[PDB]
Amino acid sequence: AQISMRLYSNRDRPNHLGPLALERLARVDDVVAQPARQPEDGFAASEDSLLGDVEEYARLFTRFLDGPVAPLGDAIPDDPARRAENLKASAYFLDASMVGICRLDPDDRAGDCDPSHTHALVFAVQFGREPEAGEAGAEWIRGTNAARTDMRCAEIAAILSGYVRWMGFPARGHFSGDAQVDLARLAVRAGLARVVDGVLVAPFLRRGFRLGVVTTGYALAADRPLAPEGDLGETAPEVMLGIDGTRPGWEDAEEEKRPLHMGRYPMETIRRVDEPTTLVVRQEIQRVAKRGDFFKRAEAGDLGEKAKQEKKRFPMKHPLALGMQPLIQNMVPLQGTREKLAPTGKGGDLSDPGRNAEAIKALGYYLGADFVGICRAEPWMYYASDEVEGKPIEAYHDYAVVMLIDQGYETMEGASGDDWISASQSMRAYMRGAEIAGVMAAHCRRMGYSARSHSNAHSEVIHNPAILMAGLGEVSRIGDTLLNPFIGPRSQSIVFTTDLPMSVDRPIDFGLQDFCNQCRKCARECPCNAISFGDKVMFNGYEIWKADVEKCTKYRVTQMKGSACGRCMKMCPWNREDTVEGRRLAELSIKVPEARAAIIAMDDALQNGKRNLIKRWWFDLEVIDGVAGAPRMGTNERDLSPDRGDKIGANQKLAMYPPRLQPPPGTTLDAVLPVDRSGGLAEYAAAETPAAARARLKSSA
Ligand code: B12
Ligand code: SF4
Ligand code: SF4
Ligand code: NA
Repeated sequence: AQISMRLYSNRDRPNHLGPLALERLARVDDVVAQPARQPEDGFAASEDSLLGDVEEYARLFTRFLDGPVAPLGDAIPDDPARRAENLKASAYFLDASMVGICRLDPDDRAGDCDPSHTHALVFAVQFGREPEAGEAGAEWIRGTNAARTDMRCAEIAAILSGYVRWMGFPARGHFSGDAQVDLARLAVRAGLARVVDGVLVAPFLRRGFRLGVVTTGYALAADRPLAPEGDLGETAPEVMLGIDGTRPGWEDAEEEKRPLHMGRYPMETIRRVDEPTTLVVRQEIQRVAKRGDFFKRAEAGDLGEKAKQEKKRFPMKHPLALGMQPLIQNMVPLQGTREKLAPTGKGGDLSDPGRNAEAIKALGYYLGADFVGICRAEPWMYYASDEVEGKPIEAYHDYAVVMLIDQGYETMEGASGDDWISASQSMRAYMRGAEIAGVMAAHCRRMGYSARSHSNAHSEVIHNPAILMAGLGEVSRIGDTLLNPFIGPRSQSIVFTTDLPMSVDRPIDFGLQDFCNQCRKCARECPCNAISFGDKVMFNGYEIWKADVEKCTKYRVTQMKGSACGRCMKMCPWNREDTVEGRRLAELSIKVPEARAAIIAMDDALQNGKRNLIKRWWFDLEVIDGVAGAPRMGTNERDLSPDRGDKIGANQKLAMYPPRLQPPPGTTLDAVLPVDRSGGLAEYAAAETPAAARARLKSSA
């Protein structure tokens, strides 16, 4: 039994308070400043180590600590208290461990800092868990924590400073690698740390931490420093049990009992199988032109004029997403190599693939992944041709390292799924995963093993079969999304392929096929009816619930009451809170088939998927012509929808686009292939049932 979960829900807790119970700490109005440095590692990092890679990505993010400042619109809220809450929530959303605000005095902006800056958003990121000595990959990680954590701080400072700049206010990010103000001094004044023997000590962050700061003239309500002496209250019973929905005081200690390479969720308790729960006929799977990605189809005109127009901006309507974009786009040149590499003898003992897998897994979790799985990168997982030159893509690497980034339950529980924070929920997981995989792929290359990552911005593999084969999800009704037994459908994946030899994981079986046969919630709640209410079909050689990717693409690119859409992730019953009750309801789903229908039905009865306005922390801002304003057309504020009735699965008719109905390999964005919807509808009426496939396959056995 895993006992580290929260006993208490955070459903009434606003996001600006964060996962720690900082409001229950002893505070005073001021404290006398005193010299102090940030926590540093206990050991130095060898040439076997990560260090050079996390320093490169910190240097990349440094490029975006300052930037162009948008014109001021008329929709930025005035209240410094609301601004504070929104910015603090923004920082926690990007996984700041601890956040605070303080006023800048003249002494701070007397340096290179812009002198119009009056306020500082201070935030700390806790050191990562490191492998114990003798565990695989320890020497990859030992002594890199300050730079790994500094990278993360530089990332968050870059995004948050750009978010404020896109709202019309000059803002500059600061971290150890590039600061114009005294970080430690502001960490104390903002109430994140105290000083002990000249080193910062923060409550709750027992592992050490590193700092980032965003200074700005954007006026904010300030916080107060910690009581400089004596017990702050960190172990009070309310904090220890986390009654307000916060991190239990025992969770750190319980966590450290598991090996780092196993992750935080108990995937070891999920049944493994040699073949996936759904049928995969490799000899019948054709490789798809990357020009068949319907975003690429929309870009090239295949879906009409409006989809073409909006393809570039649809996920970048919101200033927060616009803060992430420079990082997303400029990480692409660093994704890695396709040519074979000579082993360089760095990295310690790489002769045990079982140990290499553990080290890559430990490496992922250390860098902030939520799941890691390894499978082998089969040639049919690669696109046939790229979309820009049309040239063939090679199956150049042997293995795929697949990592899931949780999109975030609490933010989505306040959102509609298709409102102004949707694309920011995708894009956050997109850049965070691209970061992590860029760093790991780079470290594989340092060890002389070709490695290349595959981002939202540039992938040469299709993630979904790798998510399946790595045992991170099952085929779900949502269609082009796989569902994980602990975080449901609430994930964005990042992959990097490599030649580094690693033991592969096996597919998982947690009963989801039988569960989805009894559930229609995501299908019922989709704004454009893109999800199938019917049975699974055969599609390009594998069994799948085929969603209508044409309808979904047009909705995500074109709908004007939000930025993109991910509502089908919010509505699934497996989208649950990380509480004892939530894990138990998942356990029951997995272990007790006779209870699945009751859980499916009570998820609607208890009105799960209804919006929680406590959690609506973001501003509704649409950028139009480079200026952030109120939304032109409004804001999706959807709640639970009703029953399409008993016969919908027989009457819904969707379009599918297997390779036959796609642009052929070699086609480029320079060509236009209007989507053949009538053929896609007829195609899907004609699809083989998975049952017939198994019969037909059996006769050639
Ligand atoms: C463009 C795109 C979309 C498009 C169109 C996809 C399409 N079919 O053309 C629309 C615009 C449809 C889309 C929608 C969403 N998608 Co999207 N999509 C992409 C993207 C970038 C490319 C798809 C592609 O490469 N070519 C299109 C061709 C290959 O499609 P296809 O032949 O029909 O095959 C699809 C499936 O059959 C599956 N697949 C392919 N081969 C095999 C083999 C087996 C055995 C199985 C089981 C599945 C499988 O993968 C393809 C996904 O489109 C990928 C990122 C990536 N590199 O995979 C994600 C991605 C697949 N989608 C993702 C997500 C999260 C979404 C959304 C929920 C929105 C969001 N919050 O981001 C919705 C969900 C829609 C749904 N009903 O499932 C995630 C899925 C992660 C997961 N948990 O499985 C991905 C992997 C991005 C990521 N990095 O996490 N997006
Ligand atoms: S299938 Fe597409 S349009 Fe429908 S809810 Fe999911 S993301 Fe939104
Ligand atoms: S909403 Fe229901 S049918 Fe859809 S993926 Fe989730 S469990 Fe499966
Ligand atoms: Na739910």
